[PDB]
Amino acid sequence: EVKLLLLGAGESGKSTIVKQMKIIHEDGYSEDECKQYKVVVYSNTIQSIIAIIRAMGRLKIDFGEAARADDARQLFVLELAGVIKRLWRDGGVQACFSRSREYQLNDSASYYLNDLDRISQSNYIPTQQDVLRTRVKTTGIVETHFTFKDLYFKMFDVGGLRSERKKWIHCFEGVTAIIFCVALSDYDLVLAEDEEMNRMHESMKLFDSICNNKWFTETSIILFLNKKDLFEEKIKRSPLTICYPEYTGSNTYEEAAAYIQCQFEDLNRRKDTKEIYTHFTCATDTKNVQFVFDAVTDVIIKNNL
Amino acid sequence: LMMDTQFSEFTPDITPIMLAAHTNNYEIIKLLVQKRVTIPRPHQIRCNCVECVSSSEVDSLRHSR
Amino acid sequence: DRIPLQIVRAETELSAEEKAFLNAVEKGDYATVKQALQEAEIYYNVNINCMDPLGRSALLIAIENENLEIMELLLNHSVYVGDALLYAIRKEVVGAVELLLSYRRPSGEKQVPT
Ligand SMILES: Nc1nc2c(ncn2[C@@H]2O[C@H](COP(=O)(O)OP(=O)(O)OP(=O)(O)O)[C@@H](O)[C@H]2O)c(=O)[nH]1
Ligand SMILES: [Zn+2]
Repeated sequence: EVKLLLLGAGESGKSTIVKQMKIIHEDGYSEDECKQYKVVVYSNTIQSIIAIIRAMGRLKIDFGEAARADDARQLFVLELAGVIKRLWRDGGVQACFSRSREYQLNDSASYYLNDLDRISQSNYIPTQQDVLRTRVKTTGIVETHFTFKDLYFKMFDVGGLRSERKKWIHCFEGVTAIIFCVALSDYDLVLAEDEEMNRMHESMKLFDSICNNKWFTETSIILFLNKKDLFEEKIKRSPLTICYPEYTGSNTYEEAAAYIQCQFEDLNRRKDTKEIYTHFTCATDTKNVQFVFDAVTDVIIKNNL
Repeated sequence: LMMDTQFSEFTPDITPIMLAAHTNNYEIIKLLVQKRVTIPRPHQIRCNCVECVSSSEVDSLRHSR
Repeated sequence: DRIPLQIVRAETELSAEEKAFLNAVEKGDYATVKQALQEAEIYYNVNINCMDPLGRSALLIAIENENLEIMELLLNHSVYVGDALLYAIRKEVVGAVELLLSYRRPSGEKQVPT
């Protein structure tokens, strides 16, 4: 038996790792299970374009074309596919999209919006990647059972937000391993529950709590520096100094990623006693998560000999 | 400083750890021990080495205290 | 000849945040404790049931200092209530023993924290 906790702040990738434990270790989502996510894909798409439009007021951004004003009114009341397309391709809308760190926008927004033709067909069935990309908040615990290398994994997914903290204390008993997820792409983002709080500082202070807690003295601490794909893209246009004003390295994936790893690993106040097992991950990439989780399992076996 | 080490209520052989042990207070003793402090080891009662004999002969009161 | 003095039975040293929390408890400041309990719920910074080396707890120190509002706030934020009634009885104070007797049943949800 292995008790495994998926921890981390809101939107860090926890439940996406949980989706991967289905497909990687099992037959995975059925066409019928995929079909159940259609309304979520639609909602995520609609809510994302609404969020961008709404932000254009806060940001003092006009539509590229006046005709989009009526499309925006139509969008709020709601042909829908046409309206979303025209808005998304507008230059004002795109200027706002480019500045999404100044508001709250789902990571999968452009994924879906760029695939609007496909997802809007009457016969649309979400693909497995479409499912992995969905955003559904996780409130309460999500204990699921899986068996890897013949280990009986008892896996606990929990809410990452600060409102969901109350559930965390009940699950702390007998934890073999924690996978602590950190969205690499959050250095320049603010919390949805606190827009004067940077997301990466929030993830540090929790990791300071979770790594140094006396409950997890013998627990294997695994750090997933997640959303590596989004980070690779973002780092070329948003400087790391937003998060770490002292950083004098390059705004390149390898250097900036390495620096973040160092900042998190430095939070370990028992370095001559305890390892952190760090992996760079893309939680939506099945091949990557399978490889990383295999490695993680080996660490857990080796640490329970 | 000249002429102000005239009066001390404590004898010069008193180190802080010895006085903390004399007062028998747990917190002060713990704080002093945490800072790498030592106490000299007394010799055997039936000692006839050169330093014990010389110290007893020169100043017996200081040695006994 | 330099008898070595060292702590041969060393307890686990308190964290700095824990030291600040119990120093605030023994100080008697009501305002400082509440932000610590909210941040210990949210950020999990301070274990409320921590133990200074001289055999005392935050609820138990509040028992010795006989302050009842810090008692009420701590036990509202779910301190381990067991074995504290004996210290209140030995303190021979009516208010503390009445408060711990009255709030043994605060409509307890999800049993006790581990
Ligand atoms: N492309 C990509 N998308 C990711 C990655 N990690 C997370 N996402 C997406 O971003 C969102 C975050 O994933 P979630 O599973 O909701 O994150 P979480 O930490 O479980 O969120 P909570 O429910 O708040 O705990 C989802 O829409 C995911 O599909 C990643 O590495 N790559
Ligand atoms: Zn001698």
